[PDB]
Amino acid sequence: MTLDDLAFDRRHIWHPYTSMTSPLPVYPVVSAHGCELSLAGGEQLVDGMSSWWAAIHGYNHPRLNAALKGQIDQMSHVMFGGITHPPAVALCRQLVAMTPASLECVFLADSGSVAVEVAMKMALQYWQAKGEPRRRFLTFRDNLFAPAPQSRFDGEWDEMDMVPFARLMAAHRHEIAAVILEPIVQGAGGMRMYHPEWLKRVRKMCDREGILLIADEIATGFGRTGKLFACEHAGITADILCLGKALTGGTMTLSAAITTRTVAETIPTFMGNPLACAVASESLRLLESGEWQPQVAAIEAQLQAELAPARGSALVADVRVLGAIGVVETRRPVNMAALQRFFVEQGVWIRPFGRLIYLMPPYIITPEQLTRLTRAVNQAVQDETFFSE
Amino acid sequence: MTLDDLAFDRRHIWHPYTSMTSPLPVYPVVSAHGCELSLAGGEQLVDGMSSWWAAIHGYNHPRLNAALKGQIDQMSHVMFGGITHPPAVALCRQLVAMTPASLECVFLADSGSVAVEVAMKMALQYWQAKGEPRRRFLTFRNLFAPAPQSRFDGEWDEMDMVPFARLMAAHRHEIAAVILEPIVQGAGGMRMYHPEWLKRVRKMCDREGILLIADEIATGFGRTGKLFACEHAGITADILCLGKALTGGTMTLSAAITTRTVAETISGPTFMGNPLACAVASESLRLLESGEWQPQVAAIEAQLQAELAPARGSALVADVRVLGAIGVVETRRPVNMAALQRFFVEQGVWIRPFGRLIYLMPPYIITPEQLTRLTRAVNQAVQDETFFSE
Ligand code: NA
Ligand code: NA
Repeated sequence: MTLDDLAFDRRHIWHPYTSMTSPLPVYPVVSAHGCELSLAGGEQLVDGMSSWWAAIHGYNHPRLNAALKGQIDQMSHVMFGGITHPPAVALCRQLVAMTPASLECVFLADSGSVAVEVAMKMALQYWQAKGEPRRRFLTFRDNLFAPAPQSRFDGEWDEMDMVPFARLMAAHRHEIAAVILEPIVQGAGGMRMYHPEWLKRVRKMCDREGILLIADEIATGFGRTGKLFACEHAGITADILCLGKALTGGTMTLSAAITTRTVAETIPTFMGNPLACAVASESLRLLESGEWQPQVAAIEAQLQAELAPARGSALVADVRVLGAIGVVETRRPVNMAALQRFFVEQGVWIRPFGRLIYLMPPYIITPEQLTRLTRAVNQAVQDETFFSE
Repeated sequence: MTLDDLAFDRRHIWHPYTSMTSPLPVYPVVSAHGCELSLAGGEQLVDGMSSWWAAIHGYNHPRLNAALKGQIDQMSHVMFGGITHPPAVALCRQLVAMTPASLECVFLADSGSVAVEVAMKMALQYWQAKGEPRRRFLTFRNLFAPAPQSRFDGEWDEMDMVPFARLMAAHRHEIAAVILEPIVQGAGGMRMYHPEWLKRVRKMCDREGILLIADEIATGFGRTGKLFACEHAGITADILCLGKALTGGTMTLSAAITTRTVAETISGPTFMGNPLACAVASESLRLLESGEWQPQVAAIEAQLQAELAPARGSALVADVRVLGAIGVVETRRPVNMAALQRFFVEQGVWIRPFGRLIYLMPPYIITPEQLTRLTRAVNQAVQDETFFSE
């Protein structure tokens, strides 16, 4: 990477959540290995982000690499219209086998958002097919927005938390096609965390009304909260389960909606992409050993222990840990340039956002690597200069 | 592929535009090379579909393979938030250089539909920032203008634009953008519109300050005989959407490219900027830099025109329309999908019809003899009433 390359990127390449008139500095990553990113200048960074959830096996994994290369040798891609192929069948067999018995029909898609859109369309066609059309969705913050439950996710449950959902349900039961939620951890909602009893109660209220439950586990799935699927924290199963990110080991995009036979019965170039299916199958094979379970429990326990002192910082509003996820929510938004520089100069890759400094490291991270991550977070939230007003 | 694999696919795996209670038969493909697909039984099929547009360089292409493997050796993926990397820069350099000078800010995305959604969100934020929030889009069949009736390759009747001009003027303060596919409607029944229509849209958008979004996810990268189909009208969009043939049909990636004025007025996504997809897209574009796609596509077009022309004489054919490496036979009655698909496979060709459409969009590397197999099969098909419902 050259100085001109960085000028070109700055002037011509959009990055997430940044402007093009006043972009923030970006760091040139040229390669990656293990739990580390290699900068163009040669600096190594301990990754604390898993490239946002997905890179649970780390970077440059030999088995993911070999799966990709082996599929390339046969075919990178063929259309799925009127055609099926070994990678799609192998992947769907794994997805059906590893999910609860009732989840058995797989709709492959490119991206997480498309799999959620597909789930919602399934819910629309379900009710249309049943002679009872329903067009509204209920989600948590003409759609219906219920507030988040207040009870601390790892503490005691107050039944009063369900009143706004219950009253919305009582008022609109017959118009609601589906409830859509992320189980426990709100990867799309400020990394907030909800009590599992809330999820248990939503499932029961849906059961009572015949309403479909759509679980978005694109962020939570595949072991990240300490359960293979985060729905397990409440003991419930969704009618439609949406999956992605760690599905491919974070090598390339792929997603899936898995539903029941009752939904499926009552019911374009890259759909089923062989290359992505082959690497996702290898990513799932890595999970089959069960090693992710003591890995994530060890990460969870270290995160609890090394982030607990952040609760003592006047700038910290909350610390919340679940599985291989540690969130420090601050009282004031971060100074993005200054704080990101500090992290890189400390040899760690941690990408904060607004009032959030959070860790979601790859499952293969070492204790010492993780301590580097939590050390930097604790140092950050003790200094005002890393925070605007 | 085993019988149990087929039974598992049928019972548990959705395919595009098919039911789950009564799926049509699907054919097991296990590998692909050149311009051919290899079925589990060893049969080779000549591909006429490019896996829907994108596989313009054919299958198992050595340069595309080496690009992918070379990137895997460095990294398959890293996030794009706070980070840039050599593959994203190399691809965006190519996309900026190969497009008109006004198109210079690249937003990379996962899939075709996301690039269009990003373009529309750009248009919304463009007007929101100018204190003039506009929320509606005008497309051709939201405001829907009648598709222009002038035959795409024939004479122009400017009366085609009167309904559009009426709608645009009546709603000029609600319209954030016109969205269209240039000439060929890959998402509109493979219909084809006159370039003068596209020229007039651009000029009307200019007078009103309305953004023009060109979806070239299907038409882009030489398919219509021009590098971008906008060239048939001599116009440039405010936002250009690209995908499919971007990666050589190896894996999904898309982009929305806009002007500096759009980008300035405006001013996590795990897989945005994916190094692996950018690396193979760069090599796909490198393959086009020789310009060899031009006479390849011109030869395909002339062979399509000649070998599809007799189908116009078939009582079952309403229209034949050919542009670049696209040949469309629109029938008067919809096809019997199972029986017609079996006939194509038995003939050794992969042609995937839909409703009243039997169409060809072969890889650019297809030989004359391979392509004649495709056109002969189509001509045989539309002379036989057995392949059509009522
Ligand atoms: Na299952
Ligand atoms: Na350009």
